[PDB]
Amino acid sequence: WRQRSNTQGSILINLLLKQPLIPGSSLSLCHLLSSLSALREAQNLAFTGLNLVARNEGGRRAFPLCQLPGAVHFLPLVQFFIGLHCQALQDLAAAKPEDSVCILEGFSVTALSILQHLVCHSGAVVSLLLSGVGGQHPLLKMLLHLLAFLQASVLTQCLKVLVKLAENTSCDFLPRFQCVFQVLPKCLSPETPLPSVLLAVELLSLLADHDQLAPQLCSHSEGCLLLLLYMYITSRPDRVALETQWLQLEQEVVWLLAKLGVQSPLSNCQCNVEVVRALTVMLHRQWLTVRRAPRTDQQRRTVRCLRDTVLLLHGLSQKDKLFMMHCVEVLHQFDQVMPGVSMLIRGLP
Amino acid sequence: LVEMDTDQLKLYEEPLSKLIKTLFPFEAEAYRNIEPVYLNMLLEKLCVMFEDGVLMRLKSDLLKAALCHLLQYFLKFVPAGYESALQVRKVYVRNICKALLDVLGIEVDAEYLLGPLYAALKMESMEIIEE
Repeated sequence: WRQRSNTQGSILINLLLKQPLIPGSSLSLCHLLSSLSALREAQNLAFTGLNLVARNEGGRRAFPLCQLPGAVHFLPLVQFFIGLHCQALQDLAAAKPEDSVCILEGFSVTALSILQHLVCHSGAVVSLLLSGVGGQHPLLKMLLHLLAFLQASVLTQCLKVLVKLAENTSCDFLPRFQCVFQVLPKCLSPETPLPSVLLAVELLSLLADHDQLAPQLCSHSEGCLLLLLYMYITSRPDRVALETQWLQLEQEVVWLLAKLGVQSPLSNCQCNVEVVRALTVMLHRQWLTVRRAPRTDQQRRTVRCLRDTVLLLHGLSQKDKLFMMHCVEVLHQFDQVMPGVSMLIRGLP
Repeated sequence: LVEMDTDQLKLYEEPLSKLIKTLFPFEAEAYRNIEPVYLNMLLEKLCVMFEDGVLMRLKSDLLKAALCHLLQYFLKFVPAGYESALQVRKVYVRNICKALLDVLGIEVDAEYLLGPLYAALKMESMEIIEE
């Protein structure tokens, strides 16, 4: 930590300085960065805070994270910038030009996402979010309302920011954060982008660590939030996702399933019905791998994912005494899956 | 340096520190006395000293009083400035107020702290003038 931590804070400031660190933006900070006069004063304070962040640096801590008061001050200034983005979202909420204001809000959201990366970089900025209005930060709560309301990519960035925040957040703090996702899962749609859904799946893995999300369960089927999300995963339309990116979203779901499998706690559940459909989707991916019959890094990743999928399928058979009842729905896939399993055994080396 | 100097700081005494306090930002204040480049950071090193609030740590009370007088002078020197934050100043003032309370708990005389208290009245009086 110490000077190296300060350098890491400076590197986050350097990323904010870089135009733009956020994807799809020509410039970050500066003209993109900039009452409006109070916001300008906050931006000057954030620059001072960035200079301060350069000058100065358990499970919730995770990897030790440098904390800068200036970064927290920059985060408050970022919250004012976020508030202007939130105000455009609030104006949209009031509504029953504006898109340009939304684009300005989106640039602010991109800055907030860069700030979120900086918040991942700096503990103090994360701590200010952790304290919240009194909990969720008031700007963050407005951002959560904005996330419910490009904009989908910004929402995905917010979900990624929430997942980064959740790793920073204490599990009890994460539980207080948890159930925001259940409203978010309702916001999440097959129509909504798969890359955004993959970010949501990463958020779901952070949620799985949170106790309140852990209290939420696959059981209760469609009424249960987890089962409904699994059912969307089971459909796996992945229209936005292409090639490896579609596989990566499936791999992220497999990692989330693995995290559920690691947890001691983890039809009647839509997700259990979804898991047989998901296994069939994995079997279709396995059949493509069987058709491929790992020199490509993505192919090597797919082979590892297929090995993970096979372990998940073995876990699913262990999970359900009626493996066959799940199998009967997927039985045409299951005969292919058994051929795929032999191919996977051939693949294993 | 003041924590590091210890007995050597006592050998330097309040006056070597006072000479430095006289040399920089003393009485005249204004934009010229404080570098725009030092900005908050020159205040921040004082603010870090205020956050430590180590009147007890200093070997000589008079040297600590001179440092407290310099902090009171710094508050008089402080005027709202670009690259200077009133909220950051308030946090430094809050650290100074906690140090002042510790000085109040064991102070033979208010001394520099009484001057700091007058500085505390300033701005708080402006808040009274508004809020």
